[PDB]
Amino acid sequence: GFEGGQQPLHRRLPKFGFVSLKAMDRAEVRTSELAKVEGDVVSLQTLKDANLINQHVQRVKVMLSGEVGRAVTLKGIAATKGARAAIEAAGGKFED
Amino acid sequence: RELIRLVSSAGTGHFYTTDKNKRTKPEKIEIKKYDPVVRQHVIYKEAKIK
Amino acid sequence: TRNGRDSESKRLGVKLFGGQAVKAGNILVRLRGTKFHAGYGVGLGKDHTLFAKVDGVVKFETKGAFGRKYVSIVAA
Amino acid sequence: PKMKTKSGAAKRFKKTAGGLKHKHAFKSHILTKMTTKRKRQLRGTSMLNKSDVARVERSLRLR
RNA sequence: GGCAUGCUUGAGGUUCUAACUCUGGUCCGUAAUCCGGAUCGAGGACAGUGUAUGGUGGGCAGUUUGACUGGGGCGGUCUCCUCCUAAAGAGUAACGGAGGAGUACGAAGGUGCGCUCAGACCGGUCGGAAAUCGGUCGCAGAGUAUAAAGGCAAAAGCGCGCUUGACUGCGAGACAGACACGUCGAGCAGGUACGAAAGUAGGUCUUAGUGAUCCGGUGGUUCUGUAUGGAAGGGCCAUCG
RNA sequence: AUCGCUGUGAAGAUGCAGUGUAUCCGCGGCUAGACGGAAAGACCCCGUGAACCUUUACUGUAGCUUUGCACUGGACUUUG
RNA sequence: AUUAAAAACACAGCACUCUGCAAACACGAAAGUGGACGUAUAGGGUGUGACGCCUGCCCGGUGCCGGAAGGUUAAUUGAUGGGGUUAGCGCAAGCGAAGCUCUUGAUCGAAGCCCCGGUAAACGGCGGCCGUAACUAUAACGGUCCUAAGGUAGCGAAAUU
RNA sequence: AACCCACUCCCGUUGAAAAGGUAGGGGAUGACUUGUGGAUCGGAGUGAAAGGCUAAUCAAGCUCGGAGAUAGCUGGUUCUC
RNA sequence: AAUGGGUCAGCGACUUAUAUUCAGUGGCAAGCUUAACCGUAUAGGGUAGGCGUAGCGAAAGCGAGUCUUAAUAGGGCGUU
Repeated sequence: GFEGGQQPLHRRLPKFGFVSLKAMDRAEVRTSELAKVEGDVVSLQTLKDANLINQHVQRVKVMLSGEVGRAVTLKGIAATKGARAAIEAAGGKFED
Repeated sequence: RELIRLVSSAGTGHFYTTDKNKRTKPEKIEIKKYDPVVRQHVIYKEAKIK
Repeated sequence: TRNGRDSESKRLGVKLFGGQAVKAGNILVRLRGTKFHAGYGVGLGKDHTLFAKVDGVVKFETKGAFGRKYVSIVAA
Repeated sequence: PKMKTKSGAAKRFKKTAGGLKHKHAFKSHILTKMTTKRKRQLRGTSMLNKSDVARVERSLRLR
C-alpha cells in the first residue's frame, strides 16, 4: 500500500457497504448438480448428505445453470423462475 | 455569500441547494424550480440550516 | 518584487489535424477563445472546445468575411 | 490464515468477477460548490485501474 | 398576608462525648524511650486517610521542534491562474523575468423582447481641458464583475417583461492523464421558462475563486436490524462542519 | 626492478607522455616529498539518529491543594 | 584524580523569607528517621560576601502576601422537556395510563481565575522619536510623544568603549 | 623538615610511569594530614560546585537480560559458459 | 595523492517455517483435494473444510439479472 508517502488508495477512496450477516448461512445450488442427491427428494439435509452444501447453511436458492435430468422433488428450497420451469419440465414438483 | 437550502412545502425535502447574499436582502426567496420526487413545483423556502 | 509561480500549462492546441477521420464526439480543437470557428458538423463547446458532431474528415477552410479560420467536417 | 489482509482495504475495495470495485472521492462535505454534473458522475461504483490492481491486491492479500 | 409549634430535608456558629487522633502523664505485659493493653489528660466529629473531583505542578517523564536552499543559517518560498523563457504540435527547469486568485452574480444566468462603441471636431450668463446633449467628419482605438493571454456584431455590453435550463435521470465519443482527480459533450421522459414559431437554454466571452480520507451533524430511504416484533446502531442517497 | 624536470590526469605524479640524468650495495646524519604513520574528522553539512539540559512548546504526572461521599455522632440555636 | 588553582567556590559579616514544635524541610508507597533529644538569640531555604562610606527611582508584567464578596467554574444532585417499547379505548387509523428504558439537563456545588490592595537585599525594569547643541550614538533642555518609572550618589575609553 | 599538596620549567610521550621524575614552589596547630572499621548508589548518591566524583569508565557506573533493539546508512556477498 | 587488504591456511553472508501468487511439470477432471485424527502406520480410511461449476447489487434480494427515478424509457458489471 505504501506509495512513497502520499495518500494511498486504501486511505484515499471512501469505505463503502456493509457485509450482510443474513447471507452467511445462504447458499446457491444449480440445476446441473440437483441430480447428485439420492432418493428423488432434494431437501436441505439431502443437499448436505451429498457434499453440495456446507453445514450451517439453512437457506438454499437454486438457479438455472444446466440440465436437471432426473425427476426430483424440492421441499423447503427456493427456486428461481427459469429454474422452476426446468425442473417441472423434467417431471419435478415443489412443496414446503 | 453563505450557503442556503431550498426545501419543499410538504413532508418531502428534495432540497436543491445554492447560496446568496443575505447581507443585501434579509428576507427569503419564493422562486420555484423542478422537483424529481413530488413532481410538482413548490415554494422553495428558507435554508434554516439549524 | 518577488517572481515565481507559473501555472500548470493547459495542453491546448489543434488535436486531430486536418485530414483525419473523426468519430462523432471527438474533441477537435482545444482552444482559449475560438481562434478557430465552427464549420459544418462541429459543435463549439462551452470553453470554446470544437467537437465533431458527425463522422467524416476535418477540413480546415478559411471562409467568409472577418477572415474566420473554420473547422468543418465533411462526411467523406 | 497466516497472512493478514488490511482490514482498512477491504472496506474500500469489494471484489467482483469483473475486478475490484470502489467508490469515488470528492463526494463529501463540499457539494454546493461543484456542479451537478460532477456530483452525478461520481455517484456510482467504479472499477480499479490496471496500474492500481497490483498495489491493492497486495494489501488485500491476493498476490 | 400567614400564627404558635410538633414531624422534618439544607448552609452557620459555638458547644457536648462516645467515633477517630495524641511523636502527653501513669500502670502492666517487662529486666524495653519499640509495641500493644488498661487508665488519666488533651483535641474532637475537626483532623486524617480511602475514593471521586477542580486547581496548581519543568519536581519528574515521553516527545515534537518541516522542506527547498549555487554549503548551512537569515530572508523568501510552498496550492491555483495568465504571459515570457519554451526552440512556429503537446510538454519543458532555475532563490529566472512579469503580474494575479482563496471571489463575485437570484441578474451580472437562461430566454423572449428591445437596443449598439470610443475619439477628435465644439455651442458660454454660474460646469467653459472636460457634463446634461443637440447634431456635423467617425473608420474598435471602447466596452467584457475581476490578473494577463486568447477572443468577439449571429454581439461574447445595457433596458425590460417571464419570472427559471444556475433543470432530474443520464450519456455515444473524445481531450488531458502515473494514480486520485480533471475537461468537453445529445436524444426520450420528469418536465420546463420563454418565442406566436424554426429553435435556443444542463449557468456566466474562456481559462483562477480551492481541499482527499477518517470521524461527527442533518433530512430522506425500499436496505440491514445478533431469539422474535420493534427500536438502537449500521449501509445507501442527499447535504453541513 | 621505488630518479629530476616539464606537461597530462578524479584538477599538486617514483610509476602516464616527452626528455634529461643515473655503475652495484651499505653506514652516519638531516627531515623536503611519499597529499608519511597514529584516531571509520572533532569544525561543517547530513540523518523524519541519540542523549542530556531549558521553558511561557505539546501531552502527561509525583507532590501540594479544593469540594462531594465514606470512616462520622446528639444537642440546641443564627439560619432556609 | 589525568591539559584550567583562578578573578571561580567557600568564608566571617549582612539582609530577605519560611517555621509555634507531631515545626518549616528532607529521606521514605508506609511505619519511621533526620532536623533534634534542638525550640524563634532556634532551625530550614535564598541571595550578597571582611571592613569603611553607602545602597536612588519603578508594584505595570510575573511571583508571593492579604482582601471583600460579585461574576464565571468540577465531580455530585436529577427539575423539566424530547424520544423507544405496550396495556388498553376507538370498527380500524389512532393515541396511549402505568411501567421499564434512552437522552435532555433547570437548581445545588469549593478552591482557582476575573477583580481590589500591598510587596523589589521578590524575578525583573530604570525609554526611543526627531530636528536640537555638539559628535559617531547621550535627558542639559523647549521638548513631540510614550511608559509602571525613565537612572540618584558614585564611577567611567573600565575584567565593560 | 617529616607529612600533605601540585604553581613553574625541562625531560619523558613506543615512557622507568595508562599522569611520573629532577631542579625550584604552597600549606605545614589546623576549615590539617592520616590508619582502621562503618554509612549513603545509578534520574541515585556525593559534591567549600568542576558536570566534579561514585574501582585507570561518568551530561547518568558496571554487569546480565529484553536482544540478532533499530540503522531510508556503511561495508562486504564466494564456480563457469 | 579516494576506500580496503602485511601474507598464508582455515572459517565467513539469500536460509527456514507458515500463508500466498505466477510459471513449468504431473495426477484426476465438472469436479478436485482432504485437515486433525484412526491406522498390524509413507498404505488404507477420514471429504469437516477449502477452491471450482453464476453473476449483479451496499443490502434485502433477483437470478443468465439488479440500481435509479413516478418511469420495464436511456448506460456499468456478468453471461453459451
